[PDB]
Amino acid sequence: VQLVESGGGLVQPGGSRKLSCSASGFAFSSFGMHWVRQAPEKGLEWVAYISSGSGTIYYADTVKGRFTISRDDPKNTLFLQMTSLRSEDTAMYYCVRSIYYYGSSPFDFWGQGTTLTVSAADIVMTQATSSVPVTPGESVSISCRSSKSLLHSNGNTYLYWFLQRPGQSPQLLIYRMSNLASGVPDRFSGSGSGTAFTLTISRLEAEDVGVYYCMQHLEYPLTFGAGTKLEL
Amino acid sequence: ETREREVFDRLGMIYTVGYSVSLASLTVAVLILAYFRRLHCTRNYIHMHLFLSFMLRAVSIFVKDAVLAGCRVAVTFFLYFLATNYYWILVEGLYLHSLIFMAFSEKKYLWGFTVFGWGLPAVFVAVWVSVRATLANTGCWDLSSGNKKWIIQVPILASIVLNFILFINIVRVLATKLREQYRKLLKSTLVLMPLFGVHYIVFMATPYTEVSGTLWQVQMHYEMLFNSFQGFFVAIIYCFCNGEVQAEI
Amino acid sequence: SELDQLRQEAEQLKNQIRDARKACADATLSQITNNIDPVGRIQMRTRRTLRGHLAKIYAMHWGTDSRLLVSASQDGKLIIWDSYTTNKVHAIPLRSSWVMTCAYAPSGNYVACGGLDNICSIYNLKTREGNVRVSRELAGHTGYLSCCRFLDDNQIVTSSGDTTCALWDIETGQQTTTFTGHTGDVMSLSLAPDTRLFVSGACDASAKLWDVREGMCRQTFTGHESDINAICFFPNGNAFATGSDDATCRLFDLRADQELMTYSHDNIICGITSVSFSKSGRLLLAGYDDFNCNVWDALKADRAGVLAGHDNRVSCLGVTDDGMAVATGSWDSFLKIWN
Amino acid sequence: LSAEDKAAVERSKMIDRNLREDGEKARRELKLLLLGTGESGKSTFIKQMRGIIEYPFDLQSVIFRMVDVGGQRSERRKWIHCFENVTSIMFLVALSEYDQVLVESDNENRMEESKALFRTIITYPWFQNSSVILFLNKKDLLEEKIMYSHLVDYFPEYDGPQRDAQAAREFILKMFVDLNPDSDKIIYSHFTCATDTENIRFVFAAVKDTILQLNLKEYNLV
Amino acid sequence: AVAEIQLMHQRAKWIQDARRRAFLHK
Amino acid sequence: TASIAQARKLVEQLKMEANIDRIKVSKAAADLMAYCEAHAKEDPLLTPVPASENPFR
Repeated sequence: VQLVESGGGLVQPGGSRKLSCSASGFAFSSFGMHWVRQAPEKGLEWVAYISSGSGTIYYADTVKGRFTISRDDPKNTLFLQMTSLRSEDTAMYYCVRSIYYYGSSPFDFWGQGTTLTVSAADIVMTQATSSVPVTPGESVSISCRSSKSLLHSNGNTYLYWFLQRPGQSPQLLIYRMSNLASGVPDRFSGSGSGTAFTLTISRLEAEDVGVYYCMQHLEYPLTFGAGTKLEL
Repeated sequence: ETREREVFDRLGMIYTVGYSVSLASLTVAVLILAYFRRLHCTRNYIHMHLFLSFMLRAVSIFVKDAVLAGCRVAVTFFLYFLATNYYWILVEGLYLHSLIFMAFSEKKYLWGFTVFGWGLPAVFVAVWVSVRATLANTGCWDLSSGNKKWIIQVPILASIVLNFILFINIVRVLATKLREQYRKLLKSTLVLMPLFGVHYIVFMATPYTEVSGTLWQVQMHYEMLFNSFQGFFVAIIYCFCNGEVQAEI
Repeated sequence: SELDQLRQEAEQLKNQIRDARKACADATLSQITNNIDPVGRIQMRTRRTLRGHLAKIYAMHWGTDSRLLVSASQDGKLIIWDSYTTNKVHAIPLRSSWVMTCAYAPSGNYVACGGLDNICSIYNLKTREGNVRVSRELAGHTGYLSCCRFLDDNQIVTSSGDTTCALWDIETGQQTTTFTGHTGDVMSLSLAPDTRLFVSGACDASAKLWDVREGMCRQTFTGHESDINAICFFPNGNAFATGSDDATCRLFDLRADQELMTYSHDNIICGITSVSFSKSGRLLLAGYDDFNCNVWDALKADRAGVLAGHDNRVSCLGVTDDGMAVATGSWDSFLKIWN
Repeated sequence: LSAEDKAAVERSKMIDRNLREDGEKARRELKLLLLGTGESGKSTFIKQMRGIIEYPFDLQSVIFRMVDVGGQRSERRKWIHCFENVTSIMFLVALSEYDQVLVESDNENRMEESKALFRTIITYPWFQNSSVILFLNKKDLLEEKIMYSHLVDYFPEYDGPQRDAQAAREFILKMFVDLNPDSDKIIYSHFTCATDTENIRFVFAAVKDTILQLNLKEYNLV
Repeated sequence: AVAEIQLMHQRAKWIQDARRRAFLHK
Repeated sequence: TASIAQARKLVEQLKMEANIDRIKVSKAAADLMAYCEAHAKEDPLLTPVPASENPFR
């Protein structure tokens, strides 16, 4: 399972480019694919998504229309042809896979990412805390707030917690705010109401140093959060 | 202005009562075919579509009779519905000369002929424009026989002709196979003719006949009684007495 | 004279066991359950119709979560339905489209299938590749498969047509324990709610208890006149209900080693294909071949309701872990979830 | 319907589409059961084309893609429900049973056992409208044995002209077809040997006749 | 030719003649 | 040889099935009654649940 993405260097204010994402390790047809970017010294931001069979495609409000994302099932590659590039879109673009069924684990893999530098009514999640000093071997809680209740009538509360270790691709810790994804130790645990959320890390170690990002997945605007810095 | 007015009134009488019987006799068949999922196949789906064609033609002819511009929609709708039933008859014929004789293609024909039965006549009805609004469009295009209305009778006359050839070929093939008693062949012929549309294979061509003529009288009283009652001659032999629906009704 | 000497001893043992069983029956189930209120007309409606199959449905198993149910059909597809939304989470393809069994693991990670190819295939659901692929094809039977049940994620108890049942270890693929003692084709097995005992019923009109820990029979239950085509287990683990082919279900008690009540009616002439209990044990959901899903009261030995609605015969029943719903699959490529 | 529910619905619809695609690509195929012992080594059809032992063929270009399904070695009353929709049944009988010996100590007959199996299969409730193609194998062996080995062992009326080597075939046909008492079943028959090539053409012809007869029966023409 | 088409056509023709040929109303 | 082995196995199995103590039918029926009336309120089939709590509504 590996999703390496490449095809971006430096683009002039005003140019255009297409981003390539070669995937090998699973079945592409049954897997939807997202696109998430993060500006330097900033947070994660959603870009687009394409579903299985290229049925439903969504784009972010801030980049609506100017972006196009296409799926190439036979060659197992994803594309994102950037149009009308600006200097404010400079970020690190990731490939995030997602499958949706009962008991699924959306956003269970993130690629290494690609860099692109350009020369000069949504559910906005709130993360008041910025940095927290935590000792290695002690408990710590990270909280983020949502403007709108995240409890659909189906009974499932939607909130995804992510971890970005320094210089590494983000990983999925908890999906739907109560279920722990594969490859994560049992210390992580999420709980809260339909508006306020928490994450009770039990025994923090050197592998728990990074930025925690909370995510909303009820509307299509899948607004992420500012994040919380963790320090020793 | 003679008692031919009474002739027309009676001619209406028979075809009104015929379509009144046919509407219910085909609605019951459609309901029993749709509600009962057991009696489902490509053949029964084509049967349901043809029953709907008969019902729509009956409704349209009743609406046109009630009517006698906005009348132009009614006239062309009646023409399209009559064509769609006369063409679903040919669609049924083409299934059988394929089901048993000659020719799977299950997606084809069930879907392939849908386009043919409803779509192909409609195409000609749509082609009946740039002429309807070009010549003699004084009222609702009431078809005053302006010699500009053969685009609707040629495809239908072709549909009847192909049905006759299909009927002849199928009965010729079946009679030899049956004979390698003879009442079985007669029963098959009498139970296949109403659906194959051979009951109007005869009286199929004339430039046009004056009402005073006896040929006109017999032709009209034949093709407005056998056609108008050709709902009780198909529903009763393909919904109630066929062999499968009766047992599982 | 070895055969002559041993047959007399065997007959003596059988007669002694029969006499002990007769003496150990103070009364019957009716004599103690005749003073209780009737269950009433338990009528349920088709809440959902999981209609996505093509050929006949041969078996069905629920999950621990009471949400996902697997359906095995001779078309060759193992659809993992979602009961609350009539969705299709997975469509597991089959190597050989001759399947009579399907087991859903307690953890929900594995699905079992098996049939005339004498091979039970364990299908992995949770894989990093996003697809459902075989994990271990278990082979060694010389006959067709009849019922597979998961003990845990690593052991599967399998009853086949080679007069044998078996405990398999999936990781190594070896038959850790082989079970013998049936004079006929084993047709269905049930697992006690402790993963320690399991009962099977063969065509020899006998039901046999087995201890999977050791591998020997514990009791033999007889009394049926025809083949046993289904078998279930009481929730409390001290009784089990036998589906037959002579139109009579039975309630064979474990400790009593006898039959407590026979649910037979003069009208019914078909057989019982699957038998499943309810959470409280009051209802004995039996699936008859005459396009019916008769509901038998399990204490008064009396009628309780009819769940008609299937065109062909019912071949699988299932009552959820919480007892909320009863699912029925028939040979019309249909699945209905009553309530 | 949240985002997860909508995506699950899309996945379910794709699964339904794939199921329909496999179903429409499986109705074209035709199933052909194969019972009988003694002369069941039919590898000719597999060579020409290319528990349960399926041996798919390919006849008439890609129009017909048949599937054969062999037998098993357990009780024959619970494995038979599966083969209820077979478009044909192939029964193979060895003609070298004119002078036959049983495998067990009875040593009574082999064709008589085959005849009893044929009667059980024909009269089976599941195969009530399924044609029974019959492939009387071992032709040259019988042509030699009815002179050398014996002559009409059973002899109820069998083989009056025993040396004719044709009255025996006629009587065998009559005995095997008498077990079919209904007009809804056509017992096709064809003698064949190892040095033969028209062994699957007969299967194709019988399959076509069965398909057209079933279409007529489902209709009302005949 | 189709009869019902003919029937409607001749109905229209008779209606038209009732005002073009039956002018002796006055 | 081979045939008598099945007889010996049957004799051993019959002896094993014989060497066991059996409880009375009355006790088994009483225990089944107790369990069957001690879980009636939790069975959504014998006693139907309200439509609000029914997940198949």
